[PDB]
Amino acid sequence: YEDFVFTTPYFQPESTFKSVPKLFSDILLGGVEWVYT
Amino acid sequence: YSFVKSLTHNGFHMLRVFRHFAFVLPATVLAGLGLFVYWGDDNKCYSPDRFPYLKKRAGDMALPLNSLNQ
Ligand SMILES: CCCCCCCCCCCCCCCCCC(=O)OC[C@H](COP(=O)([O-])OCC(O)COP(=O)([O-])OC[C@@H](COC(=O)CCCCCCCCCCCCCCCCC)OC(=O)CCCCCCCCCCCCCCCCC)OC(=O)CCCCCCCCCCCCCCCCC
Ligand SMILES: CCCCCCCCCCCCCCCCCC(=O)OC[C@H](COP(=O)([O-])OCC[N+](C)(C)C)OC(=O)CCCCCCCCCCCCCCCCC
Repeated sequence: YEDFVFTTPYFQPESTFKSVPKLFSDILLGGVEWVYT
Repeated sequence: YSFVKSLTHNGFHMLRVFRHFAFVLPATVLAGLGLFVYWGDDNKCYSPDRFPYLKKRAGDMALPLNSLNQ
């Protein structure tokens, strides 16, 4: 670019329209441990 | 004094409003005969099917609670 070289592989513009359906995933702060007394 | 004998109101007991407590102390004392026969968890069940038996065989080591299943 402006007196600078940034080596990157060939960009694929088709990756923009990649169908990625969102999946359910819930985090439970406060859950089960490995062992109990 | 017998609970059964006081039911007819003909021996020594006409009105006994707590006659249904008469055999609680004797039944409790007779149950004390198994005080030492059934002491602790191992004497009241088949211990190898309980979790504490596994901890003993592992050298008194803590195990996950589902160790009996895996
Ligand atoms: C084949 C072999 C050879 C055969 C021939 C030879 C054998 C011949 C006979 C030999 C000797 C046998 C001894 C008995 C005959 C003696 C005759 C006599 O005159 O004696 C008088 C004798 C004289 O009195 P005593 O000498 O001054 O003192 C007597 C005792 O020291 C203590 O006296 P006590 O009066 O103070 O004791 C009272 C106690 C006596 O103990 C018991 O009898 C236990 C009773 C528990 C059962 C109560 C049932 C309640 C009603 C249920 C109705 C449906 C039943 C369905 C059942 C289905 C079962 C799954 O009963 C109670 O505690 C009553 C209160 C119970 C608490 C409240 C429960 C009721 C309210 C809750 C209701 C819930 C449901 C509500 C809704 C219902 C739906 C509408 O008194 C006796 O009764 C003696 C019996 C003592 C036990 C003897 C056991 C000897 C060992 C034998 C093996 C066991 C056999 C008995 C098993 C019974 C089943 C559990
Ligand atoms: C399949 C189950 C049902 C069977 C049939 C129904 C039987 C009754 C249910 C079973 C009850 C058993 C548990 C409780 C035991 C009694 C507890 C009690 O308090 O009793 C003290 C009583 C004492 O009564 P009491 O009158 O002497 O003194 C009590 C006085 N007060 C009330 C003031 C305290 O004795 C009894 O046994 C009474 C119950 C008798 C039930 C008998 C039913 C049948 C009657 C005889 C057959 C008659 C056929 C026709 C005859 C023709 C001429 C010969």
